[PDB]
Amino acid sequence: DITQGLPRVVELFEARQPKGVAPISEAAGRVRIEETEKTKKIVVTPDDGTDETAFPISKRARLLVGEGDHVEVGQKLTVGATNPHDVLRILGQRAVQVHLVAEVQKVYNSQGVSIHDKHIEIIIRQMLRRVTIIESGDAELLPGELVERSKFETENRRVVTEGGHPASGRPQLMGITKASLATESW
Repeated sequence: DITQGLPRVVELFEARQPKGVAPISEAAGRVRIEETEKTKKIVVTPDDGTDETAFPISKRARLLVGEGDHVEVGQKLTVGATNPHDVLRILGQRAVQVHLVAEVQKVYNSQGVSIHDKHIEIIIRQMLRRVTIIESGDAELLPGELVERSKFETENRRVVTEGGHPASGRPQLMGITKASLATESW
């Protein structure tokens, strides 16, 4: 099911969706299982009382947490491989950095290969440079366009002075190919 060799590394560095994806909880609280004809669902009720979270999964996948248990904010709900995007969105930048470094180092340590972590950290830093705009504001940035963090910060710094509304963005993780082709030098 899961990739195990060089394809695993290629998948990790391309920020692709893993094969054996294992959904992770979005909010801590209570968990219940809803069995359906030709489909299964996990419903999570947060202690805050906000909206429920529904994770649909297939019959084959083996559950990891029983019904009515207590789940943490970053707790897996199934056996598989966590995807970088969800962990980033739910636990910030440091969590995804640690996750990517550890996952990349496991593959190499399996075959007894030694590499320092600064080499991996350089690439991981190059993968987390740009931010995606979700609020238009009045900073001359359209929603949904990726901008390097430096440009976005200097734009907001100019706007905040002698201006009211900044622009708000969200961190974005992109693979090596998309990051390399989206450069400033044609």
